[PDB]
Amino acid sequence: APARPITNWRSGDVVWVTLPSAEYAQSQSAMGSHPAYWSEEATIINVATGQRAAVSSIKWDQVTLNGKALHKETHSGLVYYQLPLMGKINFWQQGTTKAGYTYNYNTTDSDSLWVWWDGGSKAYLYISTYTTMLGAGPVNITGLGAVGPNPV
Amino acid sequence: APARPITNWRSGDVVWVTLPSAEYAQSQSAMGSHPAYWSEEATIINVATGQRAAVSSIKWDQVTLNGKALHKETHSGLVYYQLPLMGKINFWQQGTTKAGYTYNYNTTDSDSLWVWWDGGSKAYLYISTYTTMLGAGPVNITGLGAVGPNPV
Amino acid sequence: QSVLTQPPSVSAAPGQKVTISCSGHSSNIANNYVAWYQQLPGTAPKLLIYDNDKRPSGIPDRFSASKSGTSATLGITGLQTGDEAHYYCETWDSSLSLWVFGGGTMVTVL
Amino acid sequence: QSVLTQPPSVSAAPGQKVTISCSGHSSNIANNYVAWYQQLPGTAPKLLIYDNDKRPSGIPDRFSASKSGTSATLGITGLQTGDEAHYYCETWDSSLSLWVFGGGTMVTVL
Amino acid sequence: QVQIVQSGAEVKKPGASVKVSCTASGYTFTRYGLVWVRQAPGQGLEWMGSINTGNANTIYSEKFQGRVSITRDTSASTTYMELRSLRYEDTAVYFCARERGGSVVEPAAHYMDVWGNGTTVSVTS
Amino acid sequence: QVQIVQSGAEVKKPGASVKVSCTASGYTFTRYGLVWVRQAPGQGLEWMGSINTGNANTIYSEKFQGRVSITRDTSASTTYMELRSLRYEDTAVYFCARERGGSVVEPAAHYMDVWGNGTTVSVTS
Repeated sequence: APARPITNWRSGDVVWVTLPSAEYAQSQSAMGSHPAYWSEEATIINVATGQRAAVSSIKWDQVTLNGKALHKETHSGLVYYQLPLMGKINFWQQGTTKAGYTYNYNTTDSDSLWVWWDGGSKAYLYISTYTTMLGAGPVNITGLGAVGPNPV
Repeated sequence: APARPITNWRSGDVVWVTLPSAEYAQSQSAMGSHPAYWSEEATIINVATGQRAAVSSIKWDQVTLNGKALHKETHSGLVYYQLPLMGKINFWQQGTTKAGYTYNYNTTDSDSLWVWWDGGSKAYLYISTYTTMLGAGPVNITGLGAVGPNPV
Repeated sequence: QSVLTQPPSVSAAPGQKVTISCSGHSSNIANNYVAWYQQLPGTAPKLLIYDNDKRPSGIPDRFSASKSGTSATLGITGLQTGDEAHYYCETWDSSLSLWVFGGGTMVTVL
Repeated sequence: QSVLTQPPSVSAAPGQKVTISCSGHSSNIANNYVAWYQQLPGTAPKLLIYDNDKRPSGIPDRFSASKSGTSATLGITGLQTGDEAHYYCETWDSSLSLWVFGGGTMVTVL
Repeated sequence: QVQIVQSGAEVKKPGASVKVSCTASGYTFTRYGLVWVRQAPGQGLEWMGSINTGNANTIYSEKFQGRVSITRDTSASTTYMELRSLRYEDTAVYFCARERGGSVVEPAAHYMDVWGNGTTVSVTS
Repeated sequence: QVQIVQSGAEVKKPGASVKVSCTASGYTFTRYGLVWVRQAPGQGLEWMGSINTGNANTIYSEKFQGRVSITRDTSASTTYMELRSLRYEDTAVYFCARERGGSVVEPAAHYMDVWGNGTTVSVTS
């Protein structure tokens, strides 16, 4: 029996994301019109099981958290997906110590990984950011989070 | 051949820490006289390899990062150990979505895991915090970080 | 003129439930954690509740508390006669930078 | 009266090196990222450097830049004759809320 | 591919209302922002104001008390710049460029990778 | 185990300098902080000021312009509270308690888990 497929997620799993050549967005609808760092060709890693795939190769309509389909949020007529995760999402410049902070850096609310997916091989992965602390982009960014509760 | 022992650490490894009944410290010397959340009986987990142990059961003088001994820093005549990690450290209330933020929440510098160890079975694990956003304590706190560069 | 206004006194029948209120002013309880103390007549205050819902190891399960919005609430489910004491709520205030106490509430079993 | 003062002109022999300086005032460069542009005579400005050291895909490796303290530095290693252009440094200023430009620097191969 | 085309050259009088337009093609109009920079005959680059092609958000230079308005037309994929009460100082080449970044919070980063060839505005008599 | 013992009762006059001592045993003195609270005969609890037993940091209440000084003695494991220019209002039982937490940044949390039995100070004639 193979390992748990990357489409299968459980709360408390560790998610590793790489965002190559990520670029800054001034406003992101799935983040409540707040800044984001997003990548054309990001990659997602489940650290516990060692399974991984490119985000653009993932059929986000059939991705499960705790056995339940992922929350879908439609803003601007675009389907966005929400991978919740306990605590804030920590991201840094790839291979270097310089670090970014999310928009709600000063509060107690957590964050979630957002994916825009077109039915097909085109997905964008969105990470909450407060400003251009890592620059305007393109810039390689690595992020780390721990999968959180199934949203209600 | 058994798995890589928990005493063995590599840059880019994912570290999972549980801080049971953690309490607030106004000033931590290893953090430059800055607040911390620390636990009597914390537990450390290497997420990639699935090895773990209680921090109090670890001989911190023989813990290696990238094959070299861990950095030691003596403030107030007490030996402190530093486990560096890329980016800031994520910590939150255990089993719940409420999240904490570190002292340098607003800046680009990363964080590290500090352990005070008495030669024997007594170790305290220290996590950077800005204020009592999770309370005064005791409070169960789970943390997550990605092991960073070997300090010079 | 206490900032954290409390009812002066509350009562309930033996074995009934009582609730103690503690109103804030959006600088006291809205943002900061609240602690609860009880003072028996002619004695030192005792810790009951910390961090808005947490009990020290010696306090039984009858006492529970929570904070919502501007006010915080203390309650006792099961009112033994040995609870004739004053109860106080404490939190920090930023406008006047103090650890302000509540005014006190005398619960009587009658 | 440009906020980001630059040398008016620099020169080097063909194949030599030139460094272009760009002084700030600690509200411009010390905190924010800096971009570099070059403008050939009678034409549109062109992107050279962004994010204080990054090159767009069409710029060769001769152009390198870095920023330290209040000043940012642009350099060209190998000065071909087809580099007779003005060079500008740009960053945000918080005191005067603007995207201030550098004053310009005309490099001449002579 | 990516291109930005501006209007033609304009000659005006002391006191007027010039409107210069910039049409962009080859990319998603709302994905990026647009800037407006003027350059006098002998002078450097002077930032005038930016636009948000998605939310019509605008910032301006404080050099002009109020004389500048930047407007977008998403359907026509073009931006418009307006200047008012012209004197013999608005005589400059006006550049429209594509914005990458654009934050004004103190760790701010923003550059212009695609430029227009500019429009020459003259204020004479 | 954990205990806090205070000095005996004091009777003073209008204008005086009371010094009340609180000695704590059974735990690391510098691990926690110490608080000082007064309670009038008929009244509630009034916070007076806190000490940081490790680095002697001190915060007070603004109710007194300047009349209160809290001092620690790590070697003797005791804290000292001083009051000055007494009037017939410092008549209270003065409590010393152990502090858990102690931040004054807006998400602030702090409580007192071990209390002293108090010292009665009187201002009469």
